[PDB]
Amino acid sequence: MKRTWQPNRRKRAKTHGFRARMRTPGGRKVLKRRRQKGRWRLTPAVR
Amino acid sequence: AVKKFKPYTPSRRFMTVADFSEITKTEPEKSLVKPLKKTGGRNNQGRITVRFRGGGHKRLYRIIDFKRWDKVGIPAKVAAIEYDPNRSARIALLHYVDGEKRYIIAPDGLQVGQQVVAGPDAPIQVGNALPLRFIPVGTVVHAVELEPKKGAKLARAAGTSAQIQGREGDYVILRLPSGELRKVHGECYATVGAVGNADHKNIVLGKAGRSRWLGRRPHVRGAAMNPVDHPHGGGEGRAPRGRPPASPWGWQTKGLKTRKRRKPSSRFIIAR
RNA sequence: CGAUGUCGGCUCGUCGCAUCCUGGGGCUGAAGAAGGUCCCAAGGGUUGGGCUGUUCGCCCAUUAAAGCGGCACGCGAGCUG
RNA sequence: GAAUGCCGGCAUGAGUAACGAUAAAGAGGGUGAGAAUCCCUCUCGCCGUAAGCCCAAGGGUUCCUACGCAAUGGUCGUCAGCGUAGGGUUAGGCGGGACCUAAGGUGAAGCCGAAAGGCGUAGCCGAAGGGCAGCCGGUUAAUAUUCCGGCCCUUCCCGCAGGUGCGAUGGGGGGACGCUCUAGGCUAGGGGGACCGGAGCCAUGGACGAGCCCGGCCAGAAGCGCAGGGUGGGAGGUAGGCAAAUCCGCCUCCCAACAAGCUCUGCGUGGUGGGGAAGCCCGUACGGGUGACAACCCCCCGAAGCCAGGGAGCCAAGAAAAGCCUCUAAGCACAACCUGCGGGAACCCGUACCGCAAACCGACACAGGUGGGCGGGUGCAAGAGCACUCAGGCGCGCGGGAGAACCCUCGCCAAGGAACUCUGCAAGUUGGCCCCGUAACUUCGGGAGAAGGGGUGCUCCCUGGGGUGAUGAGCCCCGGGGAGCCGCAGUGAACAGGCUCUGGCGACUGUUUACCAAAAACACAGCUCUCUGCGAACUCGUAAGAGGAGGUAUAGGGAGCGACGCUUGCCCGGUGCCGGAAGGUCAAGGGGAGGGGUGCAAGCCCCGAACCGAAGCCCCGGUGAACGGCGGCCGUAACUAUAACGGUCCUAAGGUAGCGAAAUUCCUUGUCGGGUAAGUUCCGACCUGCACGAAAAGCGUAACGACCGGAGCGCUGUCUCGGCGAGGG
RNA sequence: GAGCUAGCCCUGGCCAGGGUGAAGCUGGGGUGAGACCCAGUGGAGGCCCGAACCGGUGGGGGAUGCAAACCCCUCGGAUGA
RNA sequence: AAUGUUCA
RNA sequence: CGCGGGGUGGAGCAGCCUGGUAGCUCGUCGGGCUCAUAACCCGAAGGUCGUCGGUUCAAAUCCGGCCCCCGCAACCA
RNA sequence: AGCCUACGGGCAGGCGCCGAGGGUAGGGCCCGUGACUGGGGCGAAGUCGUAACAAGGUAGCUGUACCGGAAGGUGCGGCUGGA
Ligand SMILES: [Mg+2]
Ligand SMILES: [Mg+2]
Ligand SMILES: [Mg+2]
Ligand SMILES: [Mg+2]
Ligand SMILES: [Mg+2]
Ligand SMILES: [Mg+2]
Ligand SMILES: [Mg+2]
Ligand SMILES: [Mg+2]
Ligand SMILES: [Mg+2]
Ligand SMILES: [Mg+2]
Ligand SMILES: [Mg+2]
Ligand SMILES: [Mg+2]
Ligand SMILES: [Mg+2]
Ligand SMILES: [Mg+2]
Ligand SMILES: [Mg+2]
Ligand SMILES: [Mg+2]
Ligand SMILES: [Mg+2]
Ligand SMILES: [Mg+2]
Ligand SMILES: [Mg+2]
Ligand SMILES: [Mg+2]
Ligand SMILES: [Mg+2]
Ligand SMILES: [Mg+2]
Ligand SMILES: [Mg+2]
Ligand SMILES: [Mg+2]
Ligand SMILES: [Mg+2]
Ligand SMILES: [Mg+2]
Ligand SMILES: [Mg+2]
Ligand SMILES: [Mg+2]
Ligand SMILES: [Mg+2]
Ligand SMILES: [Mg+2]
Ligand SMILES: [Mg+2]
Ligand SMILES: [Mg+2]
Ligand SMILES: [Mg+2]
Ligand SMILES: [Mg+2]
Ligand SMILES: [Mg+2]
Ligand SMILES: [Mg+2]
Ligand SMILES: [Mg+2]
Ligand SMILES: [Mg+2]
Ligand SMILES: [Mg+2]
Ligand SMILES: [Mg+2]
Ligand SMILES: [Mg+2]
Ligand SMILES: [Mg+2]
Ligand SMILES: [Mg+2]
Ligand SMILES: [Mg+2]
Ligand SMILES: [Mg+2]
Ligand SMILES: [Mg+2]
Ligand SMILES: [Mg+2]
Ligand SMILES: [Mg+2]
Ligand SMILES: [Mg+2]
Ligand SMILES: [Mg+2]
Ligand SMILES: [Mg+2]
Ligand SMILES: [Mg+2]
Ligand SMILES: [Mg+2]
Ligand SMILES: [Mg+2]
Ligand SMILES: [Mg+2]
Ligand SMILES: [Mg+2]
Ligand SMILES: [Mg+2]
Ligand SMILES: [Mg+2]
Ligand SMILES: [Mg+2]
Ligand SMILES: [Mg+2]
Ligand SMILES: [Mg+2]
Ligand SMILES: [Mg+2]
Ligand SMILES: [Mg+2]
Ligand SMILES: [Mg+2]
Ligand SMILES: [Mg+2]
Ligand SMILES: [Mg+2]
Ligand SMILES: [Mg+2]
Ligand SMILES: [Mg+2]
Ligand SMILES: [Mg+2]
Ligand SMILES: [Mg+2]
Ligand SMILES: [Mg+2]
Ligand SMILES: [Mg+2]
Ligand SMILES: [Mg+2]
Ligand SMILES: [Mg+2]
Ligand SMILES: [Mg+2]
Ligand SMILES: [Mg+2]
Ligand SMILES: [Mg+2]
Ligand SMILES: [Mg+2]
Ligand SMILES: [Mg+2]
Ligand SMILES: [Mg+2]
Ligand SMILES: [Mg+2]
Ligand SMILES: [Mg+2]
Ligand SMILES: [Mg+2]
Ligand SMILES: [Mg+2]
Ligand SMILES: [Mg+2]
Ligand SMILES: [Mg+2]
Ligand SMILES: [Mg+2]
Ligand SMILES: [Mg+2]
Ligand SMILES: [Mg+2]
Ligand SMILES: [Mg+2]
Ligand SMILES: [Mg+2]
Ligand SMILES: [Mg+2]
Ligand SMILES: [Mg+2]
Ligand SMILES: [Mg+2]
Ligand SMILES: [Mg+2]
Ligand SMILES: [Mg+2]
Ligand SMILES: [Mg+2]
Ligand SMILES: [Mg+2]
Ligand SMILES: [Mg+2]
Ligand SMILES: [Mg+2]
Ligand SMILES: [Mg+2]
Ligand SMILES: [Mg+2]
Ligand SMILES: [Mg+2]
Ligand SMILES: [Mg+2]
Ligand SMILES: [Mg+2]
Ligand SMILES: [Mg+2]
Ligand SMILES: [Mg+2]
Ligand SMILES: [Mg+2]
Ligand SMILES: [Mg+2]
Ligand SMILES: [Mg+2]
Ligand SMILES: [Mg+2]
Ligand SMILES: [Mg+2]
Ligand SMILES: [Mg+2]
Ligand SMILES: [Mg+2]
Ligand SMILES: [Mg+2]
Ligand SMILES: [Mg+2]
Ligand SMILES: [Mg+2]
Ligand SMILES: [Mg+2]
Ligand SMILES: [Mg+2]
Ligand SMILES: [Mg+2]
Ligand SMILES: [Mg+2]
Ligand SMILES: [Mg+2]
Ligand SMILES: [Mg+2]
Ligand SMILES: [Mg+2]
Ligand SMILES: [Mg+2]
Ligand SMILES: [Mg+2]
Ligand SMILES: [Mg+2]
Ligand SMILES: [Mg+2]
Ligand SMILES: [Mg+2]
Ligand SMILES: [Mg+2]
Ligand SMILES: [Mg+2]
Ligand SMILES: [Mg+2]
Ligand SMILES: [Mg+2]
Ligand SMILES: [Mg+2]
Ligand SMILES: [Mg+2]
Ligand SMILES: [Mg+2]
Ligand SMILES: [Mg+2]
Ligand SMILES: [Mg+2]
Ligand SMILES: [Mg+2]
Ligand SMILES: [Mg+2]
Ligand SMILES: [Mg+2]
Ligand SMILES: [Mg+2]
Ligand SMILES: [Mg+2]
Ligand SMILES: [Mg+2]
Ligand SMILES: [Mg+2]
Ligand SMILES: [Mg+2]
Ligand SMILES: [Mg+2]
Ligand SMILES: [Mg+2]
Ligand SMILES: [Mg+2]
Ligand SMILES: [Mg+2]
Ligand SMILES: [Mg+2]
Ligand SMILES: [Mg+2]
Ligand SMILES: [Mg+2]
Ligand SMILES: [Mg+2]
Ligand SMILES: [Mg+2]
Ligand SMILES: [Mg+2]
Ligand SMILES: [Mg+2]
Ligand SMILES: [Mg+2]
Ligand SMILES: [Mg+2]
Ligand SMILES: [Mg+2]
Ligand SMILES: [Mg+2]
Ligand SMILES: [Mg+2]
Ligand SMILES: [Mg+2]
Ligand SMILES: [Mg+2]
Ligand SMILES: [Mg+2]
Ligand SMILES: [Mg+2]
Ligand SMILES: [Mg+2]
Ligand SMILES: [Mg+2]
Ligand SMILES: [Mg+2]
Ligand SMILES: [Mg+2]
Ligand SMILES: [Mg+2]
Ligand SMILES: [Mg+2]
Ligand SMILES: [Mg+2]
Ligand SMILES: [Mg+2]
Ligand SMILES: [Mg+2]
Ligand SMILES: [Mg+2]
Ligand SMILES: [Mg+2]
Ligand SMILES: [Mg+2]
Ligand SMILES: [Mg+2]
Ligand SMILES: [Mg+2]
Ligand SMILES: [Mg+2]
Ligand SMILES: [Mg+2]
Ligand SMILES: [Mg+2]
Ligand SMILES: [Mg+2]
Ligand SMILES: [Mg+2]
Ligand SMILES: [Mg+2]
Ligand SMILES: [Mg+2]
Ligand SMILES: [Mg+2]
Ligand SMILES: [Mg+2]
Ligand SMILES: [Mg+2]
Ligand SMILES: [Mg+2]
Ligand SMILES: [Mg+2]
Ligand SMILES: [Mg+2]
Repeated sequence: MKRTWQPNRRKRAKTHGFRARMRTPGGRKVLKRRRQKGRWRLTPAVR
Repeated sequence: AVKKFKPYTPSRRFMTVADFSEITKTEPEKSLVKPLKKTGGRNNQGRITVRFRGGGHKRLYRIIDFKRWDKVGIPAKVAAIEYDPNRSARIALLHYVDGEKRYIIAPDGLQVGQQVVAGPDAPIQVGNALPLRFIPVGTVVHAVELEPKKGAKLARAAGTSAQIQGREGDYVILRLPSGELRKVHGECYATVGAVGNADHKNIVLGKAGRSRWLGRRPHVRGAAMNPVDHPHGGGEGRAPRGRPPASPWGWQTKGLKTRKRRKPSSRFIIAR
């Protein structure tokens, strides 16, 4: 049957995008922690 | 002239449609100052406030002239009787000799091709608007303003009408449709006569589909829920509420009054 | 109780005798037939339906008889639910 | 040495289950060290409203080509969607952005909030919606509406040429809109043809014949022609369109009332451009050549598509902004705007490939899921159904054997037909079309496809309507009548109701427990109660604010009951709610009688009784479609039996109507009657209701139901009671 | 975290083919005028049968499966909530 | 402020 | 078996809690009113308090044991 | 495929329509019977009450509506078969 993952470039870039993270303090702290940890991809890769 | 249907299928022998004879050949609306984009919505910024709202047919908000003091002393000619899906009563298209085109809540008996005016003189005839202090006592009136210079806000539903009982200084006593005696300022305008479309009370929806068309969602009873969802909910098969009937928020719904006691408008009300 | 699946039905049986029938026998208030009771004997057999989930049970038509009970109230790593 | 401990490795089951749909394979040749599995050829099987093509999402090198097989491929593999390397995606006209606004997001002004932050008219962003100028062919191994060929367009900028007061994010129009049913003409698509064009064919008994087979188009500016959409035209006055207008709107006259005329589409025709089967010959992994000077014509059907903003009916009353036209103001009339012609300028992103699937989502080459467009032919009434089959694509990535049990799927069966079983669960009967013919009951619509029947193929002859055709031949739909032929059987295969009688519950169509419950549960129209005067009541939020609602008692929130017919009784003692400016009580507070601690003292510091003190509770009343409740013990009638009647205790009142062994009855398989040979079930009554009962509604009710119970008929492998056969293991 | 699911908002799309013949219209009949009755026309409805489509009634198979919800037969709706 | 068994 | 309420004149109820005296209504008997009955009026009788005991000076009354009656409860698998 | 006495004929025979009757299915009328139930008529001395006839002790009657063991009572309207 229909599964939970239904890709959507638009939704993925708008819900987990870099600008969305900077818009809220929660997303800002998310980026802060990822930077501290040394992640190579601070935001999901969207092409 | 309420329209009835034959029982060729269920939910039709009882279905009722209002008589559309009063609606002249003016099915399409008007413009330049007329229906605007009506934002249909069941909730505020976020969660739902008024439960069981949604669906319904798309509509265009017909802007009506509730403050008819803008064209005092200027006559008008009733050119049409249109349908307003946003109101229970019928609307009327007016063509002022001055040049504007505004809609007035079409009162009862108002026919096409009749002169109407609003203001101090404004002879007493169906459709005319006058201050309450000028209308004779004992005449039916509608579209009454609560406070002066605030637009029509009282007795404007289908078939509703108010009556003038007497005067008192700068205020006049009005018998609202609910039987409540209210003191309204004398400068508040009001269109004389009833509202019309009295058959709106005799209409029968017939089936649930007609209610969905109007935007009314299926209302769920509290007894058919769970204690987490409603106070009456829970219990085994068909609990008899086991407590004084109350709303989903706790407050009782059988005779419990909720009008703010310390209200400045209390000294203006005389009846229920 | 870091699990022994608990009623009834279907399939498959197998065993006990304090035996329903068939075999033998003794009394009888056993003239004969048909019976009653008791003793020895299980080798074999012990029907099909209506009702009820039924076990049980009550009826219908029979039968030589339409027996009782044990095997985790036999049997769900065999089935039914 | 143990903790169903942790990490890793290797054992067992074991050469066992499985190798992922029962759509299907066989043979010859070639390459290769190694071929059931790669390539070619022939035969055969499968899909074909797809298992065939074209887009969108998603995927990101998977596309093409060369060289390879250690691993991935459920086996092999020379093969690949795999490795190594190289190549490949071309746009002013397609889609998106230098255009527009919607939900919504954001957000100057402004409001709110301990901080973070929340709201918020204007504006901005925001897309399968609006607007906007490209059709047809050729080429690569891989790109094309992008490159090329033909024909046709759109923006700007600079010039000339002719006209007009030009001229704004400003005013007006317009853009601009629902559902259902349809008209006239077209086109897409398809069928036929004695006409035309063709390489070829006489097979096997017959056929040189209007013989067989294949093909007989596409696009195309202006100019035409045919449909069709829009549109009244002048003269005055005008206070309104938030400044002004010749524009719009509102009045008053004169002509149209019409598509007559203006433009605007669609379609045929058109200068011309392109394409052109079957067969055969070739060398491919495939396309090329010839067939060809190809011919490129006539009928018929005909769209859900176009003219489109068409028309008609209806109620639930059906986006915005920009583009576009027009009008005028600032400013400027050396400017500027409209038209024609020249020259010039025209960016950024995507374009390969899979794309109902092996390349997306499911850890997998997973029988699952995935939006839009085309989706041919024949026959069955119709059709996107069914059977077969064009184009096109596959035989599903382990096979070869054998012919046991047993299992899945499937077929048939003597005689009996439910005796099986919890229940005819399952399977079987019936089954499409046409014509007869249809009951109780009913809300007059239904029940009704009731039930139960007859016809159904082919040939010949006669005959009636249409439509395209000129009032005709044909071609295409509809019919009617009479003769006859065959077979066991004529919707001869595939798709295709078993039926009736009677109850329980629910009015009905609907909805829900994704992943065990589809119901008598929920919802529903409708009834009632209650609240709510508009800054409404209620709801979300600390607030601002928003919903209610740009609604106003015929409206809105809450609650119960759930169509409809007939009804819905008694109790306000208790609880709730409602109404009571009296009275009792009632905290802070006022208030100080009186008292205390220190000072030599004025003083300062403490307690502190009377009395006045709201809400609330007490108190007094109302209110049951508010929460709730609605008796017991005795005796009695001239056969018994029972009790219309009476006595007494208690309550606030002591269940009426209507139902009743019921979805409710323990005793209970209550007792009678019916269906049966026999009936703890079912149906009708009795009433002794453990423990029905009136809106947690009562008693009924046509129709409805994949609900639940009982019965009968037809039919059958459910059974007596098994047996044989088919395919997949 | 509403790329599953529930509800709502904006904007688009889809629903083959058959029947039943409501209202309304036109004519005729009727009356003093009506109601109303016949035809013909007309195509309404949470109407009927049945595909796409949306489900998931009963049975069987599947149970370390094709699948952590499937497959076959059968079944409901299919212009509307 | 109730009532008066049956036949004559 | 369990929990708690009742057995009182002929019928229905109190009186028990805090022991000393048994009352209310109907009914029965006698007498009145009537022509006669009912109704009504005037008087009176009528009770081992379910039983067996023991606490007290003394039991309807307080405590045990049995005989009846009324109601409640008897569940989980 | 037969027989015939005169044969482009007859008979026997074959096929067809109709056809009494049988069967299947479904309606209509009537008759008998049915647990139970409704009211009715009749039946020397059963129970409860007083409805009516005298202003029957509330004038009576009536159509209707509701309630009540029962006659009946009450409401609305009507009658004189009453004052
Ligand atoms: Mg505008
Ligand atoms: Mg918002
Ligand atoms: Mg938000
Ligand atoms: Mg409800
Ligand atoms: Mg519930
Ligand atoms: Mg919750
Ligand atoms: Mg919640
Ligand atoms: Mg609660
Ligand atoms: Mg629950
Ligand atoms: Mg209950
Ligand atoms: Mg409750
Ligand atoms: Mg255990
Ligand atoms: Mg163990
Ligand atoms: Mg023995
Ligand atoms: Mg013997
Ligand atoms: Mg013997
Ligand atoms: Mg003998
Ligand atoms: Mg003997
Ligand atoms: Mg047992
Ligand atoms: Mg045994
Ligand atoms: Mg035992
Ligand atoms: Mg056992
Ligand atoms: Mg089992
Ligand atoms: Mg078992
Ligand atoms: Mg075992
Ligand atoms: Mg069970
Ligand atoms: Mg089951
Ligand atoms: Mg140890
Ligand atoms: Mg260890
Ligand atoms: Mg283990
Ligand atoms: Mg273990
Ligand atoms: Mg091993
Ligand atoms: Mg082996
Ligand atoms: Mg093994
Ligand atoms: Mg084996
Ligand atoms: Mg194997
Ligand atoms: Mg395979
Ligand atoms: Mg070789
Ligand atoms: Mg896209
Ligand atoms: Mg893409
Ligand atoms: Mg790669
Ligand atoms: Mg490839
Ligand atoms: Mg290669
Ligand atoms: Mg390999
Ligand atoms: Mg290598
Ligand atoms: Mg391999
Ligand atoms: Mg694999
Ligand atoms: Mg090689
Ligand atoms: Mg490769
Ligand atoms: Mg630019
Ligand atoms: Mg844009
Ligand atoms: Mg703009
Ligand atoms: Mg914008
Ligand atoms: Mg906006
Ligand atoms: Mg701040
Ligand atoms: Mg904001
Ligand atoms: Mg905004
Ligand atoms: Mg933009
Ligand atoms: Mg766009
Ligand atoms: Mg677009
Ligand atoms: Mg474009
Ligand atoms: Mg390609
Ligand atoms: Mg091309
Ligand atoms: Mg070109
Ligand atoms: Mg101009
Ligand atoms: Mg302009
Ligand atoms: Mg054509
Ligand atoms: Mg042709
Ligand atoms: Mg030829
Ligand atoms: Mg020959
Ligand atoms: Mg063409
Ligand atoms: Mg004009
Ligand atoms: Mg102006
Ligand atoms: Mg015209
Ligand atoms: Mg052409
Ligand atoms: Mg042209
Ligand atoms: Mg060629
Ligand atoms: Mg070729
Ligand atoms: Mg139209
Ligand atoms: Mg607009
Ligand atoms: Mg704008
Ligand atoms: Mg224009
Ligand atoms: Mg640029
Ligand atoms: Mg391309
Ligand atoms: Mg492509
Ligand atoms: Mg598709
Ligand atoms: Mg797949
Ligand atoms: Mg995959
Ligand atoms: Mg992948
Ligand atoms: Mg993959
Ligand atoms: Mg595969
Ligand atoms: Mg499927
Ligand atoms: Mg799909
Ligand atoms: Mg088609
Ligand atoms: Mg086809
Ligand atoms: Mg045929
Ligand atoms: Mg056809
Ligand atoms: Mg057909
Ligand atoms: Mg199509
Ligand atoms: Mg098919
Ligand atoms: Mg092929
Ligand atoms: Mg048989
Ligand atoms: Mg047979
Ligand atoms: Mg039979
Ligand atoms: Mg049976
Ligand atoms: Mg039976
Ligand atoms: Mg049996
Ligand atoms: Mg049974
Ligand atoms: Mg049954
Ligand atoms: Mg069945
Ligand atoms: Mg058949
Ligand atoms: Mg029926
Ligand atoms: Mg019926
Ligand atoms: Mg009918
Ligand atoms: Mg039939
Ligand atoms: Mg034939
Ligand atoms: Mg034609
Ligand atoms: Mg013609
Ligand atoms: Mg025949
Ligand atoms: Mg069939
Ligand atoms: Mg039934
Ligand atoms: Mg029952
Ligand atoms: Mg239902
Ligand atoms: Mg009902
Ligand atoms: Mg349903
Ligand atoms: Mg479930
Ligand atoms: Mg669950
Ligand atoms: Mg289910
Ligand atoms: Mg269901
Ligand atoms: Mg109702
Ligand atoms: Mg909120
Ligand atoms: Mg709040
Ligand atoms: Mg608001
Ligand atoms: Mg609003
Ligand atoms: Mg309301
Ligand atoms: Mg309401
Ligand atoms: Mg209910
Ligand atoms: Mg009825
Ligand atoms: Mg009641
Ligand atoms: Mg009360
Ligand atoms: Mg009260
Ligand atoms: Mg009270
Ligand atoms: Mg109060
Ligand atoms: Mg004080
Ligand atoms: Mg003080
Ligand atoms: Mg007070
Ligand atoms: Mg007696
Ligand atoms: Mg009594
Ligand atoms: Mg009562
Ligand atoms: Mg009973
Ligand atoms: Mg009960
Ligand atoms: Mg019987
Ligand atoms: Mg019986
Ligand atoms: Mg019964
Ligand atoms: Mg009840
Ligand atoms: Mg109730
Ligand atoms: Mg009910
Ligand atoms: Mg009932
Ligand atoms: Mg019924
Ligand atoms: Mg159902
Ligand atoms: Mg039924
Ligand atoms: Mg069998
Ligand atoms: Mg076999
Ligand atoms: Mg086999
Ligand atoms: Mg969603
Ligand atoms: Mg969504
Ligand atoms: Mg249709
Ligand atoms: Mg008609
Ligand atoms: Mg229709
Ligand atoms: Mg329907
Ligand atoms: Mg249906
Ligand atoms: Mg259907
Ligand atoms: Mg389609
Ligand atoms: Mg789906
Ligand atoms: Mg569902
Ligand atoms: Mg299923
Ligand atoms: Mg079920
Ligand atoms: Mg299953
Ligand atoms: Mg299994
Ligand atoms: Mg059906
Ligand atoms: Mg249907
Ligand atoms: Mg008497
Ligand atoms: Mg007592
Ligand atoms: Mg006592
Ligand atoms: Mg006496
Ligand atoms: Mg338990
Ligand atoms: Mg428990
Ligand atoms: Mg002759
Ligand atoms: Mg009397
Ligand atoms: Mg009297
Ligand atoms: Mg009287
Ligand atoms: Mg009374
Ligand atoms: Mg009277």
